[PDB]
Amino acid sequence: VESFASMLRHSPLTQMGPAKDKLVIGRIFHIVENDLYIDFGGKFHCVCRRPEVDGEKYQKGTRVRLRLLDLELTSRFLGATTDTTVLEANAVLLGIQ
Amino acid sequence: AKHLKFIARTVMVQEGNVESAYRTLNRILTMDGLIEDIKHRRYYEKPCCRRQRESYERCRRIYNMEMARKINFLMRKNRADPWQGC
Amino acid sequence: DPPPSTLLKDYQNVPGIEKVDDVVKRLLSLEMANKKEMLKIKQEQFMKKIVANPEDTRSLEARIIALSVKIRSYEEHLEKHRKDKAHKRYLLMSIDQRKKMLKNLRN
Amino acid sequence: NEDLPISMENPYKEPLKKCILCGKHVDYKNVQLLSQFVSPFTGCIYGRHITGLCGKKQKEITKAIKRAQIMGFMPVTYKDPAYLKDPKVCNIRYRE
Amino acid sequence: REVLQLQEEVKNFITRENLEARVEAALDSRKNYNWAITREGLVVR
Amino acid sequence: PRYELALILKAMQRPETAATLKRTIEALMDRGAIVRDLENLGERALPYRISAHSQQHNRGGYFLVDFYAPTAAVESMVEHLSRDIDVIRGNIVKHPLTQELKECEGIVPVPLAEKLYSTKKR
Amino acid sequence: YHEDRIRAKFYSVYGSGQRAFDLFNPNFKSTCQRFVEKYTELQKLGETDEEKLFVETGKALLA
Amino acid sequence: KFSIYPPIPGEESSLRWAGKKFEEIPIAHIKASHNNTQIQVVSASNEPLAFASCGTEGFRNAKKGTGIAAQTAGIAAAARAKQKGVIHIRVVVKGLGPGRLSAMHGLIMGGLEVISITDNTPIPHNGCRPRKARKL
Amino acid sequence: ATPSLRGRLARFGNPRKPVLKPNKPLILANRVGERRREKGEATCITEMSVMMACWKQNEFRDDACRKEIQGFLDCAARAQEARKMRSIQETLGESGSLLPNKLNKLLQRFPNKPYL
Amino acid sequence: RFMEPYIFGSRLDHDIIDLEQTATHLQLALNFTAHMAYRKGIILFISRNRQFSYLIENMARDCGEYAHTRYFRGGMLTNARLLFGPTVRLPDLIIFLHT
RNA sequence: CCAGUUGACACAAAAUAGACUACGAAAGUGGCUUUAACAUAUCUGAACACACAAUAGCUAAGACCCAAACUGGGAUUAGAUACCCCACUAUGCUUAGCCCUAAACCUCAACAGUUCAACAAAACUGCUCGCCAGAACACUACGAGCCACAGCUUAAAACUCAAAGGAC
Ligand SMILES: [Mg+2]
Ligand SMILES: [Mg+2]
Ligand SMILES: [Mg+2]
Ligand SMILES: [Mg+2]
Ligand SMILES: [Mg+2]
Ligand SMILES: [Mg+2]
Ligand SMILES: [Mg+2]
Ligand SMILES: [Mg+2]
Ligand SMILES: [Mg+2]
Ligand SMILES: [Zn+2]
Repeated sequence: VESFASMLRHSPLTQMGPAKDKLVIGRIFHIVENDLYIDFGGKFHCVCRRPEVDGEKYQKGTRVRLRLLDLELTSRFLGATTDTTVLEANAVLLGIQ
Repeated sequence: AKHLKFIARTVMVQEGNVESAYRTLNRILTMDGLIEDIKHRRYYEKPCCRRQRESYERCRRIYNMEMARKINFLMRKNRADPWQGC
Repeated sequence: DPPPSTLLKDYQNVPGIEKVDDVVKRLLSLEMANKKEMLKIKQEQFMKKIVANPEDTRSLEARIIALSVKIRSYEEHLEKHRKDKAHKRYLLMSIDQRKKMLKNLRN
Repeated sequence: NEDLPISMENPYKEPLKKCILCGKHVDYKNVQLLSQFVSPFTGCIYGRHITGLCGKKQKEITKAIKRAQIMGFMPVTYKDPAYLKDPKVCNIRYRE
Repeated sequence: REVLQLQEEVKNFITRENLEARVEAALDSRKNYNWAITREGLVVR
Repeated sequence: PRYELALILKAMQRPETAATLKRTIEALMDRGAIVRDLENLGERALPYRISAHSQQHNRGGYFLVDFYAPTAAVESMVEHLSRDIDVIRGNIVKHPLTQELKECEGIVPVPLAEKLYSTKKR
Repeated sequence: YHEDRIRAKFYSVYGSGQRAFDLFNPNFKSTCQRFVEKYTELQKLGETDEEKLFVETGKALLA
Repeated sequence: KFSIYPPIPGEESSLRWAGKKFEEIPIAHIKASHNNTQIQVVSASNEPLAFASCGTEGFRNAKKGTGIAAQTAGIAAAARAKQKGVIHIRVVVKGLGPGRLSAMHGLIMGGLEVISITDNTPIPHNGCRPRKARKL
Repeated sequence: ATPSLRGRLARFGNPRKPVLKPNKPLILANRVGERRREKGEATCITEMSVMMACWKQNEFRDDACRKEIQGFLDCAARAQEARKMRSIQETLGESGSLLPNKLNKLLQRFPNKPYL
Repeated sequence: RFMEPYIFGSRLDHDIIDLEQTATHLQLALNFTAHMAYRKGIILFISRNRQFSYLIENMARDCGEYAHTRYFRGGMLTNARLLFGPTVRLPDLIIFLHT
């Protein structure tokens, strides 16, 4: 049990601040049937499919750069007084290394 | 019988493509509501009924916009299962 | 019955229109405004003639003078274009408020 | 003290979200400029959200447009072919 | 300052140096702001 | 508020229009109307005429007479304008160039509906 | 946090976050994170002007 | 490419489409409705020549408003116009009904080339008030 | 996006005039519009009409309307095929987009949480 | 509503919970679960989100507890006398892994 | 005078923007120039008075191509002052002698505030006047007020009963 203030201050999710146009690198947390849900900390992980340019290096423990765009994805529809979450992020993929 | 009618709602046709100009005119009538204008001015509708119909049209437009937004927002999941464990 | 042609109440401390031609002063005198100018004239005159602390429009006596000026303005407005019932009801409510304020004062 | 969450002055503030009239008052004495916001066939104006303006903004804009149409500062029935193309000010809903 | 600005602008209205000539120019000459605009603040005809 | 006149007439000779404009300016200066600028929108003319009632205006000019009236003279000015002959659609205007639209900065986000029906099922 | 203004200035004056961030292991470090840490170390104790040190660090990292 | 606005002969014609100005291209006034049509093909010199109906074929009931009678009348008018020379025309439409697109297709198939649909439908811009509701 | 409806509400708050008067329960759902077809179509009859016209202009048999007779045959065939293709694609199983039930399930994946 | 006391703050539509409260809750819950397993306390796991059902089931296998990461049919705990035996000790502790 | 390109006579009617936000105690409104435009900002305090008219109507009339109350002639018609086709008379725009009733509903009063019989416009208390605690008779006979003389504010008492009403 160390200092609670410093630990709450210096943290990855808090150090990255408001994720917006930030190239983040990470690995895949779980192989998908035919997708490519690559993780990278933050609050959620991106969602996409395997790219045509080099789509084999993606392994459980790799390092591929992302873009991080909208880590919330929510919108009050019609009468839903609350929000409708999707647990996604959706970001433009760059490549490998 | 008042002004030059060759310029009022006179869409040009290119290469005899009357279908394109006709489709543009129909889209104009629909969006702007000129067909609706004719249908509503041809005969009378109670001002109470008119306001109720306007409110119903606003409600229908809101419903259609929300449906389109929900479709465009949830079409992102058109992929596959994430885990497939339970 | 305040005077018709006078000087501006707000533009009183401006010597840049006193020693000038006619149109320059007219642009900043009683000509381009409306009945509000006559209302301000009446307010200033009655405040200088009655209360010892003019230019206020907030205190008790100032509020009463403002209400009286508003009633006079509504009367003068109804003097012309009598085909307006909304303004008639406005004047009726103004007279009711005048009665209420006078009663509260006397009591 | 400093390592605790303290509400600051709320950074990441975008400037005045201006729509199109950032600082250029459109003139109501022209053909091309006044017809840009009007259809060159029936004299119709585009929606409020289509132009991206606010409430009072687009309200006064369309009021001035109708004033120009009526008083005689712009042709309402149509537009002269002299002023051909029009910049993409209001997202045209037809033809495209 | 506003009164001084108005006094200075009064000379820019219809001074005696441009009375009949001004009417002649208005009846013959041109002086319009015929300029189109786009989504942004750009000048174009 | 301020005023603004846009005298729309035809291209009828020239000395007659000049004399009429001179007379109008002299009358406005002698009465109590301050004239701002006497600009002009060229020889522009709408491609379509007017549904007149009681004339036929094809080609005409746009002689502006940016003037400012006090209060008890708008009717007299309208009468003096109607006293003319060739007029498309005489209609005084209120100077909108100086002060733009009302006080409004930019766009604001539209609020969402918060609880419009009872929480049950329906 | 106090680093909000620092990040805002860093991303407004210069480009957005272009460095690859891991964010898996705790208190990870890279280049932009190292710059933020250096800024926090140089803050406060400035008073005069922090833009000077900001531009100095930016030019040292870029050239 | 190709301006959408029609250059009227006054303000302003500048090209010669197949050696024919805008005024040289006559009009094709048609009364499009659910009942019948009154075609009118003008000449190059601004003179009417053609005029076909629907009941003349043999029908007299609501069958005249169908597309068959409209197309036949359009073909007859196109033939009457070509008898003296017209070729180009300006399609017109007045009202709504099955004879709207059918008349245009008939005019197109009658050998006449269309270049500008100068349709002038009856759109009373805030004029005649509405009448009592009736089953249309 | 949506029209103004803050003050214009028939509630105890703002005593303004209500604008939106929804006769139906304005509550989102997870079901696409109703499926429908066949009511007052009577389409694809121009070929048959021109064939009948050509036959009436001549006599009864096919002598100068071979083009019209083959057009009528092709029109009947294509009309049957088009009715079938409509009832299939335009109603239920499509080929290019998603199906009605598929879209309904996709919307149901994330319904709503109105009870907070 | 009852989650506001725990939710300390937020980071742009992202709630943050105090670490001390979560640590104390974890300590208490783990102590209770351990002292319950000290008497064969049948612990029951639940996780229908499919996020980590595999790992939860593997951990339950490695230990002596059980999991209910599948559909809840006609009463699995309130009506466990028909679908199962009559004398069956029901779970005395349920650790909702993903409620 | 049917389809109009070169034009034509109404106290009409607000084509998309009207998807906009307002005042008025509430009626009430949207294509334009001008006169005058938003009362007190502590609340309430007359259904024995000053005024509005929602829409309509009696009397004196002006008056808009454009609408119907009186309408004729014909699908259907067994029996149709409506339905399916033409327009028209009191009236829609204007000044006066007038009942001011409504679904003048947003059936939810103004201020101080705080956090579910069922249908649901969420719950909890103070302040001011109004309401009733048998229906049909009883938006009525009769009485009081109105220049209404078919009505308006109030508007009761007899024989019948287990009531009656609303929701689920
Ligand atoms: Mg309903
Ligand atoms: Mg009270
Ligand atoms: Mg009282
Ligand atoms: Mg009334
Ligand atoms: Mg009538
Ligand atoms: Mg009549
Ligand atoms: Mg009117
Ligand atoms: Mg009453
Ligand atoms: Mg009512
Ligand atoms: Zn703007």
